[PDB]
Amino acid sequence: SPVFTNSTYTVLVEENLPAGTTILQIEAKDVDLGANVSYRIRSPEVKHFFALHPFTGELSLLRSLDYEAFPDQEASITFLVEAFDIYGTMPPGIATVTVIVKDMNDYPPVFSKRIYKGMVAPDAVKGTPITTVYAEDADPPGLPASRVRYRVDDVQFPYPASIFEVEEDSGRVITRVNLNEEPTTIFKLVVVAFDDGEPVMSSSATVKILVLHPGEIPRFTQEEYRPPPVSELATKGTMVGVISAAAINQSIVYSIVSGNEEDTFGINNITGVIYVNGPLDYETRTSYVLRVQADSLEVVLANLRVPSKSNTAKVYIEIQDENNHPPVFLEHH
Ligand SMILES: [Ca+2]
Ligand SMILES: [Ca+2]
Ligand SMILES: [Ca+2]
Ligand SMILES: [Cl-]
Repeated sequence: SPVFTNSTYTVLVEENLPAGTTILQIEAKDVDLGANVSYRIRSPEVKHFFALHPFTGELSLLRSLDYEAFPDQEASITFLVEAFDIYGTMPPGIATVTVIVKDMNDYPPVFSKRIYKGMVAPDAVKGTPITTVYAEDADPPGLPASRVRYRVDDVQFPYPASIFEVEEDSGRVITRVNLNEEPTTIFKLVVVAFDDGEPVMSSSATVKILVLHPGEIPRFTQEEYRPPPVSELATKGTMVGVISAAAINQSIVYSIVSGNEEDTFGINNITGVIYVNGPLDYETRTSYVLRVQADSLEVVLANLRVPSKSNTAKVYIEIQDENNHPPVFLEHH
């Protein structure tokens, strides 16, 4: 009847170690034979978690542990192990094992988007705001393991990382230095959100940054254009109204971006004059709302559109009924 070197074992085991990890070695001695002692787990309900090598006495995980999967306060498993002499003589030696599961950081921070966009001026001074990134951490709140911090990464795109920075706590992305870059360029800046858990986990996203002078994005003369009624009878080419913007050093190109799916209207993209393009019918349709936009030649020639507050407007077009002659009185009901 072997006797265990210790009559109880306690061991602390990190959650999320992989299947196979040896976590404890036990030992009993046969005082007579001094050899060939063998071991066995006696509490059959824990063969769900562990295996015990019959000759080495090494205990290992059959599956990784999960701290959060246990009832509150109960993240520990206690059980009996037994040791026999070579013959398997009855009663064996018996000891207690207690495996306590240590809580660990489970999740990385996750960004609200895979790709953020922003803009910056070619000559922007150090500290110009560009955009904010944001990540959340699924781990227990208020702990170092769910505390988010941001930084840039220079492994894949080192240059952007040298002209842009992100504030460690707020996730505001800003210019690191006074800029001197080419209008129309689009940088990819890689940002990383990391926590403060054991271990540390992180993920990353991309901020695409377009270089362009804010002043070279056109400003419409109005937010809402409300030209006079257009007659139901208007022939093709009749003028509806005219939109207009100014931009610094730029030719401007005008367009209709939505609301005109029937091609009932058209726009001269250079003059900004909106005209009747198809047939009109008051019974069929009495009013329209077009979304128009103004862009710089430079931006167009670069196959870009940049919709801002000021280079987008709505045009309200109201049709005039020409077949409206209600009678003097009607014997109605
Ligand atoms: Ca867990
Ligand atoms: Ca955990
Ligand atoms: Ca975390
Ligand atoms: Cl940074």
